[PDB]
Amino acid sequence: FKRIVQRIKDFLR
Repeated sequence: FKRIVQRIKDFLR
């Protein structure tokens, strides 16, 4: 969940 969530933060930021 931390790995997939990492990509999201990279998407917005």
